[PDB]
Amino acid sequence: MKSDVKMSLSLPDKNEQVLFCRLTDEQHKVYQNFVDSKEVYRILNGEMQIFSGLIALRKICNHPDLFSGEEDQFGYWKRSGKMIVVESLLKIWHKQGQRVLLFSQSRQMLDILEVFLRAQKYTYLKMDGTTTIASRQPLITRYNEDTSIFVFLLTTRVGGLGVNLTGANRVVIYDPDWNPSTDTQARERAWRIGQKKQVTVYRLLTAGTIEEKIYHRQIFKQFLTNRVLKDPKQRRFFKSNDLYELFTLTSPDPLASSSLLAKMRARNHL
Amino acid sequence: MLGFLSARQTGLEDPLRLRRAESTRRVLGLELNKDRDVERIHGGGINTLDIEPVEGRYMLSGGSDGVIVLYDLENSSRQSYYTCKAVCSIGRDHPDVHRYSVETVQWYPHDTGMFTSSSFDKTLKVWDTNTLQTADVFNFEETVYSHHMSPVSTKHCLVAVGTRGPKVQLCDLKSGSCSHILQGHRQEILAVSWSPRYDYILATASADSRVKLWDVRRASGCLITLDQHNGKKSQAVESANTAHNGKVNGLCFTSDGLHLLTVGTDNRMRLWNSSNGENTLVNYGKVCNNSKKGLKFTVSCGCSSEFVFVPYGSTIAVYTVYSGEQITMLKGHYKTVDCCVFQSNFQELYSGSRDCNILAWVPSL
Repeated sequence: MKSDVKMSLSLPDKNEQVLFCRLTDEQHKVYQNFVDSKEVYRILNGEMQIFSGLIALRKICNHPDLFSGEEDQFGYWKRSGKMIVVESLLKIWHKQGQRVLLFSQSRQMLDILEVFLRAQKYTYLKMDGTTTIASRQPLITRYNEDTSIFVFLLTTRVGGLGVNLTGANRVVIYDPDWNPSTDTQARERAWRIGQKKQVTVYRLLTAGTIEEKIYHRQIFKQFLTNRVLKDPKQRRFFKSNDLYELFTLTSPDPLASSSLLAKMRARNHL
Repeated sequence: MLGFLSARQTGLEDPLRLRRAESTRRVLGLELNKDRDVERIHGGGINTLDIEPVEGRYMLSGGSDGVIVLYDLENSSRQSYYTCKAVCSIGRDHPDVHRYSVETVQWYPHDTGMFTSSSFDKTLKVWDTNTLQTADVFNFEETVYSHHMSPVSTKHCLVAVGTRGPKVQLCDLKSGSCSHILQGHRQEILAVSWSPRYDYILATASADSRVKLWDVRRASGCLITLDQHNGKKSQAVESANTAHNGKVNGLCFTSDGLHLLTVGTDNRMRLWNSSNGENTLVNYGKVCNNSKKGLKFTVSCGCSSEFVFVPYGSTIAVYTVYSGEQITMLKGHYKTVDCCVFQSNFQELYSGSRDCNILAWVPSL
């Protein structure tokens, strides 16, 4: 891990802030309605696949793209709270003359983010599964070589996985995943060897919605991985029972045979 | 002989000669000692015996009744006649006794403080010799036909276990990890034996008539499959390369670990080069076994010539390893003979049998 080598390698400071975003009024309304919808009720009854519901809920929390509502065109920032937070953060950071690395588990949401960054004066470079493979490494190199490109939209599936992105400084994980490893590698794109500048990681999450329950899932997973990779004395994940009640809206507010036998007795005493 | 004493004394011959030659002479003279007995404690047949590799004083013995008896082989009385008294015993009343026949029992090499025993109750239990309590219990999903700890491994402490499953299980006594399996056999594994020379070579013999030597460190399957003919009948290996024409229910590396002796129910023994598994074509004649389970046999150590002592029905047949000549057949048991173990200090053989007796064979005069 990067703790037994940090003093011997001299990486910069890293941060892992989390922001519990608050769902906007229209966003709240669509979410509150869809949880109350008959479809969710049927999924709770197990009549069909749960995946459909989970997709729908994640979409709602991600933007009201279930239903689209001049200056209220599709993918409007003010319509969804997380986009408001992203606006504020990118505003302050662009004023800081700093390079940002914005990740999203989805690909079409990466498009809504793209049109947003058009709506702003933020010069970006987007990179997902549809961008050509041959244009991939040159795109990464381009973004890393010059500071003109400010933000770098990324889908986590190609955005993770071995690319080096030391050019960016600030990383924001816009959308959680069921897989902790996805966001972990995403945030770890920056904080690598050659990152000569401080980097902070912002996880944008919707309080009380599906995304918090997915967060609980990926925490429980992470603890399970820790229990077997870093040390087995992990603390029990006491926060949740992890059931199928994740459809709710609850917004805020030589060993000499005695060493052996001793070791054996130790293990079998537990 | 006085020639041997005079030669030793005058340096004509190295003293190694008189040891080894006299050791051999002693082996050829093995005879049922009625001037030595082993205390009867098994209600059922003895499946296994094991003299401790350091100091050779104590013997473990596993019965068909599930009890493990621990015998002391030193004549502590002043008489010339003695019974090897039983020190300890995992009896019917021990909380940890095996439930069914103990099939193998083994002293931990390197130290007499711990032994291991495996049974038809599908368990391999590790025992603290002193307190005589189990320190560990490995459970297997199929009845254990034999296990074996490496006589040489100062480094690893794996126990190889052969069960009725087709897979060989390696049980690490250092942090207890019974997951590792060697796969490549197809029927029960009736015998496993670590090499006495190489730390991580294991030979495993199975009822599918095949014997495989494994480098358990290696991640890539068997090193060698022993083939009776060495290639005269050569086929793309899917069913060929059988060591025997029956089940192979016995293995024993020769002392120096350069050859492997396998016995199988085609009533043959073969001698194999343990480096390339080639068959040395030693004859040995017809060796009756029809044991349905492992056949535990030994070799001699520290003689001029190496001998192998193989249960041959109700007798122990002694053969010269490298020439095949049958020295003798020691006749003193009443039912089939299950196991013979060799005491390397004094050229004594102990053999157990289904008639609930352990007979000592000591050189005459």
